Amino acid sequence: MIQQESRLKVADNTGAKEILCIRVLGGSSRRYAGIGDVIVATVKDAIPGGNVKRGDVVKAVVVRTVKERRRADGSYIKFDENAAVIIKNDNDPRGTRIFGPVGRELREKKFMKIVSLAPEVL
Amino acid sequence: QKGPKYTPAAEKPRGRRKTAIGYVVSDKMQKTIVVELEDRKSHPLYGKIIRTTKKVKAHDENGEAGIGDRVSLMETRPLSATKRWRLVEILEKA
Amino acid sequence: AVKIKLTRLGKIRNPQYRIIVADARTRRDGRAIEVIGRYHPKEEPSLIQIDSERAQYWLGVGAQPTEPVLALLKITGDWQKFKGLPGAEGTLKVKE
Amino acid sequence: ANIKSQIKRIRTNERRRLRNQSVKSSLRTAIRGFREAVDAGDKDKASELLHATSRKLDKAASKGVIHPNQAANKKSALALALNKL
RNA sequence: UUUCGGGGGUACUCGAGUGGCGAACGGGUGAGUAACACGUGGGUGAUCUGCCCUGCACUUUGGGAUAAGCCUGGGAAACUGGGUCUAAUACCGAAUACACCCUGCUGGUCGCAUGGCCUGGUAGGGGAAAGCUUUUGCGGUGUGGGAUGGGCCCGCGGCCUAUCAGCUUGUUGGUGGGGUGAUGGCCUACCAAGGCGACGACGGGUAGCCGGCCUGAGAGGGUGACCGGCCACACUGGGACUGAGAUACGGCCCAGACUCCUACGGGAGGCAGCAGUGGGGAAUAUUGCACAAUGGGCGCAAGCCUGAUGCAGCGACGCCGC
Ligand SMILES: [Mg+2]
Ligand SMILES: [Mg+2]
Ligand SMILES: [Mg+2]
Ligand SMILES: [Mg+2]
Ligand SMILES: [Mg+2]
Ligand SMILES: [Mg+2]
Ligand SMILES: [Mg+2]
Ligand SMILES: [Mg+2]
Ligand SMILES: [Mg+2]
Ligand SMILES: [Mg+2]
Ligand SMILES: [Mg+2]
Ligand SMILES: [Mg+2]
Ligand SMILES: [Mg+2]
Ligand SMILES: [Mg+2]
Ligand SMILES: [Mg+2]
Ligand SMILES: [Mg+2]
Ligand SMILES: [Mg+2]
Ligand SMILES: [Mg+2]
Ligand SMILES: [Mg+2]
Ligand SMILES: [Mg+2]
Ligand SMILES: [Mg+2]
Ligand SMILES: [Mg+2]
Ligand SMILES: [Mg+2]
Ligand SMILES: [Mg+2]
Ligand SMILES: [Mg+2]
Ligand SMILES: [Mg+2]
Ligand SMILES: [Mg+2]
Ligand SMILES: [Mg+2]
Ligand SMILES: [Mg+2]
Ligand SMILES: [Mg+2]
Ligand SMILES: [Mg+2]
Ligand SMILES: [Mg+2]
Ligand SMILES: [Mg+2]
Ligand SMILES: [Mg+2]
Ligand SMILES: [Mg+2]
Ligand SMILES: [Mg+2]
Ligand SMILES: [Mg+2]
Ligand SMILES: [Mg+2]
Ligand SMILES: [Mg+2]
Ligand SMILES: [Mg+2]
Ligand SMILES: [Mg+2]
Ligand SMILES: [Mg+2]
Ligand SMILES: [Mg+2]
Ligand SMILES: [Mg+2]
Ligand SMILES: [Mg+2]
Ligand SMILES: [Mg+2]
Ligand SMILES: [Mg+2]
Ligand SMILES: [Mg+2]
Ligand SMILES: [Mg+2]
Ligand SMILES: [Mg+2]
Ligand SMILES: [Mg+2]
Ligand SMILES: [Mg+2]
Ligand SMILES: [Mg+2]
Ligand SMILES: [Mg+2]
Ligand SMILES: [Mg+2]
Ligand SMILES: [Mg+2]
Ligand SMILES: [Mg+2]
Repeated sequence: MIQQESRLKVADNTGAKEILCIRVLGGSSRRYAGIGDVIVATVKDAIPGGNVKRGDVVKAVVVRTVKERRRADGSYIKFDENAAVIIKNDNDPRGTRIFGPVGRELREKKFMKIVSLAPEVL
Repeated sequence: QKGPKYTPAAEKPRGRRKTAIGYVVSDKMQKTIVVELEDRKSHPLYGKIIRTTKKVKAHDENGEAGIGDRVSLMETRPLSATKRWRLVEILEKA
Repeated sequence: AVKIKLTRLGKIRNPQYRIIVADARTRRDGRAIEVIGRYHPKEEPSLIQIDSERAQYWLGVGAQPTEPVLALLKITGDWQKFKGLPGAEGTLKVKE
Repeated sequence: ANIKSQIKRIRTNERRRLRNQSVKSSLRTAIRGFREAVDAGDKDKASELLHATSRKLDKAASKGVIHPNQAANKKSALALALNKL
């Protein structure tokens, strides 16, 4: 559940704190974004010594969503804040260390570095 | 080779704590007075004599000191912040 | 427990040692109460000098020397005078 | 914690901490009892409780957990408070 | 003894485990700090102090348990739990103390004021030990005497800047309580309103201080290489236990950033110690040998440890000789 003008947390150490969603990707009239969906987001504020400055247009993948998302066993996900991970063209993060947990859907979505490096997978 | 329980440390009398005389200028508290001391020194570089004064506040138990009097002072244990003195005696009253 | 120390001074290729009465736990070159003798073995005879009166006073009041200090002041004769078993013997060899 | 001696003294300090905390808490409870008694305003029971507190403080001070002069100062204050009240 | 798988005593010896001692010693750096932080000068009638030496009492008695070991579980790992069981200079009572530590009543000296000293006198209450070795013998509890070590308060001193004029509310002062080894807004409550301020307060920038070094006849100016006396810190910020003694560097706990291991269930770190590597730079050394001498720790000694220290290797960088 990430839409246009959606206001998100950053779970990276790239130097950015807060991002605004730009579009949700995946197809024509793409409407919602779920865990493991690559999107495009813009940086609203950042660490002064951060790698990325505010105003950049950067591709991102959402990892922490407030809305329930079911799994194959009926497992529904309610997190506490909408967060995304800054990603580059090579399907890799821009940061080196991650805040907070992650969902299993990233593993099936081939994103291996994030799921491996996260402190715990849930 | 036995005996009782006396193996002490060393003695020490009580000696000198620095004495001074100055003028009291403010008595608007009770039981405390501020005293200005007069000090004369030759300047280390110029050598010319310079007159400088400092204000030090002491302790009195009755508030018997009025404005514009001179008294003698002795050093003591700290009693509060920024006061470390007591009053000796009032020799003159104005 | 004040002990008789040997304080290091000077530079590298010649060690220095000062027979100083001071507290034990301090630094090797730490605070010095009184200087009574100096020790330096680099020279050929390695002449040794101790102030007998102050050394005797410190031994009486209770300064405990280390074994090398005890041996050196025995060479000087301070230990012999203090204990009184042989007497006071002077055998130290003077510079040529 | 990298030396065997260091970790051994860590364990020793832990067990000393437990023992001394127990002793200190016991003395604190005795002082609390005295304070409650003097707040209530008793005389005789306060007297025997003062004797017990003085005993326990003196043993603690001779055992080194608390300084003898501080124990004496506390106990003298106890006696003075009893005298005034 | 033996079947060479090993089975018994020995204390010469000893892995690991209890119990002490050291560990706050010795070495390092100058980020913060304009402060009793530094030097000098005294101080304590207001403190304490293990190991050292030395004049002077005693060291009676009873009880229980645990590590270790054995069995077992989790788990790659660190590490832990459950059950059985053992001794001590490990642990706790009780017997003396009458010379100490407290409270109430009565003298002389000193003044520097409470009051101190003359252990003043007085009535009541309270207070500790552990033994080993048979040999140059060391231990346990207390303080009339000395010394070291500390902690605290102060006269005085020492950068620039009003293009920094008001600052402060436990702030200031008194009383009563707690507090600490010691007095104290060190902390609390109640009373009053002021203290510090143009003989530069509060603000802003810089910086460890001093004996010293260079220059200058001197005054003065510059400066803090080495050594040495203190100060402050140990990746950043805090907090506390232990102990006669803590900013506790290689002690503890927590929060951060970085790094590392994993069998993904979780753990380990702090070279500004001696060497060495990466980066910055103009650039600054060798992953060297020893306790021979001396200081330091342990032990009755023998003896053990000590990048403290002695030495060696590199570099015309400097005072000096060839
Ligand atoms: Mg004695
Ligand atoms: Mg004595
Ligand atoms: Mg030292
Ligand atoms: Mg010779
Ligand atoms: Mg020896
Ligand atoms: Mg308790
Ligand atoms: Mg409590
Ligand atoms: Mg103690
Ligand atoms: Mg007291
Ligand atoms: Mg009182
Ligand atoms: Mg053994
Ligand atoms: Mg010790
Ligand atoms: Mg230590
Ligand atoms: Mg240390
Ligand atoms: Mg250095
Ligand atoms: Mg350095
Ligand atoms: Mg500094
Ligand atoms: Mg300042
Ligand atoms: Mg000690
Ligand atoms: Mg007994
Ligand atoms: Mg057992
Ligand atoms: Mg038995
Ligand atoms: Mg008993
Ligand atoms: Mg008895
Ligand atoms: Mg009696
Ligand atoms: Mg008598
Ligand atoms: Mg015993
Ligand atoms: Mg012994
Ligand atoms: Mg002074
Ligand atoms: Mg000064
Ligand atoms: Mg008070
Ligand atoms: Mg008082
Ligand atoms: Mg105070
Ligand atoms: Mg109060
Ligand atoms: Mg000078
Ligand atoms: Mg000149
Ligand atoms: Mg000049
Ligand atoms: Mg200077
Ligand atoms: Mg030095
Ligand atoms: Mg000093
Ligand atoms: Mg720190
Ligand atoms: Mg700090
Ligand atoms: Mg610390
Ligand atoms: Mg260290
Ligand atoms: Mg270290
Ligand atoms: Mg470090
Ligand atoms: Mg080093
Ligand atoms: Mg470089
Ligand atoms: Mg060079
Ligand atoms: Mg040695
Ligand atoms: Mg022998
Ligand atoms: Mg060894
Ligand atoms: Mg060795
Ligand atoms: Mg060398
Ligand atoms: Mg060159
Ligand atoms: Mg060359
Ligand atoms: Mg030459």
